[PDB]
Amino acid sequence: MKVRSSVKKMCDNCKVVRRHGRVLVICSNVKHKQRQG
Amino acid sequence: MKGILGTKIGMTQIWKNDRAIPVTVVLAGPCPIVQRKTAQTDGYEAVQIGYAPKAERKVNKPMQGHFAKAGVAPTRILREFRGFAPDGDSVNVDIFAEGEKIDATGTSKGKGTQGVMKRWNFAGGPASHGSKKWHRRPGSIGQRKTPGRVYKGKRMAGHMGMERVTVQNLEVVEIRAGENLILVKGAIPGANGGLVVLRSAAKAS
Amino acid sequence: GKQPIAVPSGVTVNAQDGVFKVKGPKGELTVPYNTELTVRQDGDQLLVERPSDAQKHRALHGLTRTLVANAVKGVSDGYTINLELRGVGFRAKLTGKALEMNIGYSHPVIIEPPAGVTFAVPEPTRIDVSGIDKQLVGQVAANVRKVRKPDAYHGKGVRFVGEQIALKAGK
Amino acid sequence: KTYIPKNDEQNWVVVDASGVPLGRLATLIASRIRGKHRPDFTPNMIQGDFVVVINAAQVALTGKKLDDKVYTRYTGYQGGLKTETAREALSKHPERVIEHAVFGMLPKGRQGRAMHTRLKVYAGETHPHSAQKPQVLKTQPL
RNA sequence: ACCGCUGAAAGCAUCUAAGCGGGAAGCCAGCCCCAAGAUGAGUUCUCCCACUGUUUAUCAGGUAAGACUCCCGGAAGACC
RNA sequence: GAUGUCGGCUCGUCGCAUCCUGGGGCUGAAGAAGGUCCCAAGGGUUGGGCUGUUCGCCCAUUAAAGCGGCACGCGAGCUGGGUUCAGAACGUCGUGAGACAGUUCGGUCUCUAUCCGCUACGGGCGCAGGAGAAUUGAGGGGAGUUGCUCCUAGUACGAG
RNA sequence: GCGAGAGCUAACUUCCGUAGCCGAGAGGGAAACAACCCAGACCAUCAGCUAAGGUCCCUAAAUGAUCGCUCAGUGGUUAA
Ligand SMILES: [Mg+2]
Ligand SMILES: [Mg+2]
Ligand SMILES: [Mg+2]
Ligand SMILES: [Mg+2]
Ligand SMILES: [Mg+2]
Repeated sequence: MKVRSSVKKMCDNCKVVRRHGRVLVICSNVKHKQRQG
Repeated sequence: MKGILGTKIGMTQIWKNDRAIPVTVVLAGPCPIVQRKTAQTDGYEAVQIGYAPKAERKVNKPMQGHFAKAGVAPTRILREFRGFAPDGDSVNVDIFAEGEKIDATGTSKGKGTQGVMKRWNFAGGPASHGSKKWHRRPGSIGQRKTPGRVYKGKRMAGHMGMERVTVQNLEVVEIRAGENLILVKGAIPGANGGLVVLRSAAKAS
Repeated sequence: GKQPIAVPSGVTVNAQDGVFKVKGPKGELTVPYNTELTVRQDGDQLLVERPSDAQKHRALHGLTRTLVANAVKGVSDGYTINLELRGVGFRAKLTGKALEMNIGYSHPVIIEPPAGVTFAVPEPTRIDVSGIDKQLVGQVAANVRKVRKPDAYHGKGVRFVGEQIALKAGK
Repeated sequence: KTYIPKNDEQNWVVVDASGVPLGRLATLIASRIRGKHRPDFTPNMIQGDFVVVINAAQVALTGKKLDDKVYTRYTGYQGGLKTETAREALSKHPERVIEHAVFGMLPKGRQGRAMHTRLKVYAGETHPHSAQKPQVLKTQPL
């Protein structure tokens, strides 16, 4: 859980799927996890 | 669920093995069944039981009829016990068993008007370093200009005691039916010669 | 895009009203769907037709299609999930229809299946979750995989029969 | 000079909440309760009809039933005496959901308060015939 | 929060846009206490029973069932 | 034509940007111990020595010894140690009377609550006859903390 | 409000210029509300038209008509 108020691409593996009113991420590497709340 | 009416008799010292037990002697006398309450007639399921015998002369016509409709013979006390049915007329035999955890409820000995110290625990004040407010007197009842009010529910002096108190999970130590007696480990609320209500543990552990 | 729906042998589809009830040999399934989205037989096989071609309908199109494609598969082929137990002394038995697992927890884990799903154990380190409804089968085998998820150090716990597990290693 | 009063007329009305969106059903009730077509038409006193409501339980609500629609009853001195139910959470007392929308659209005076006495809400259909021994003329919303 | 199931848009993938399950000392219920001035004043059982009094006295007066007042007290209580 | 002012005490309640407990995600997460972020305000958050102290430093503990609001919460509730009256002394300044960036010893804190609000207790009338009892619970309030030890098991994990 | 200085291109700040209103201005509107919007009350009426604002119900008057957009309760707290 690394809450970065700006969820942008880092590598060619990142996936931006819209959920419960937020900008989330479901990347391959476990460290790469980004959320806005 | 299961329940009985009785009279707190007193407290004594008993031994079970080598351990001394503080016991509360209770007379859970015969309780005639006076009214059965059903969802069909009363809208809920319960039983009206009765406790101390009353001289026929002392009983009024409205109570005479109500007792006569069940062929009981005037009691003096009448209490309801919800979700309780068993037929006949309620005694402690097989109602209670040695070892059962019970919930004895009474009416606390009333202590009239009592200060915030005795009643709420408070702290009062210094006995010496210059008072006026020596021991009991509460502090500050509120804040300043904001809640121009004093909080509702504020802990203050009032009538202490003479209240309903249910003491949970009391152990059943001895039972002498026919002697119509039941020994309970610990202390039951209310004074000797007062009404107690022994019920099966409200939510047993 | 999604359009063809193969309906083999003893199929009894009755897409009448909002109750798109699909009966068959393995058991009779019932599944509700959208009314504004058209569905019936226009040949030998099956097809779901969408009126609006904007955005809201295109999502519901591929949804309704695949859902009856899964209910049809269910009434003839059926469904079976194959789970594998991994780790020292990790073993599963059976207590009726109930799955009794022993997975490094002080008190053994019991799971009771819902009305329509069945548990099976060939070797006691392999669990088979077979049922009629792919959702319910997914939702159940899901709970068994949850009893002990494969840890990121020794892959210990419940995994799918052919599942791949990446490993970290600390010491 | 304008027309005076007649009261010896209490009109009972049956309204069905089924599928009707709350606010929109509320408006109709609140209006028949005060005076829409109005008997003598005067505001000085209570001229409105009596409104019986059925199927209170089946009333409709848009984007939020479980979400946002929150009843906010805030109890005696606020020693955190701030109690709040959701609208889905009014699976407890549905007869209140209509009531609080209707009283909400009614005057708040002495007379206004005497107006809720004319609104009788019930959650069922064929059975609510309780307060239905007098007349019971049925009025559909729109 | 978070973890999943079935799953399109986006022939794949995705816990989500349809729907679904799990998940906190928190929320609602459960425990103890108050509670129908809940003027929306609720329910049940039992009792008494349908007196009498002029267009002068417009509803008062004997009464029932029942209670109160007074006395003697009280592990009730400032008074009540 | 006056809205008493630091600190103590007393009494509370509220926010969460959470100190402890509770649930999670990531970890440079083997385990044990942690770091960090997310959700979370239900309860809980110790006693002393120094100083008027708030603070802070220290002793000894702890699950923890949270941060802030409420007229820097609370003197018609208490204190009066700090500060800001009159006395007196020191250092400094002024020729002086005096003064202070100071320091020091001393120094009157006003029996009766009207309204609202709050705790307790009655009297009245209502609740479509007059009565004696037994009640359902709309609603409301109270409560809500946590250690250590054992078992599982010297097991999983670790070369240990 | 506009044009400037001072100020942090802060203040319901200060100080000039300029226009209006309040001061000394009632009436409608803006929930409430000197100033903003409309509008300047000689008195009477249980007559009529409008302005700013409005037309679900509280609350006067279209739950108007047409083509659209937004499903967040956005509308009904600001930014990189
Ligand atoms: Mg003391
Ligand atoms: Mg759950
Ligand atoms: Mg001051
Ligand atoms: Mg004061
Ligand atoms: Mg900017």
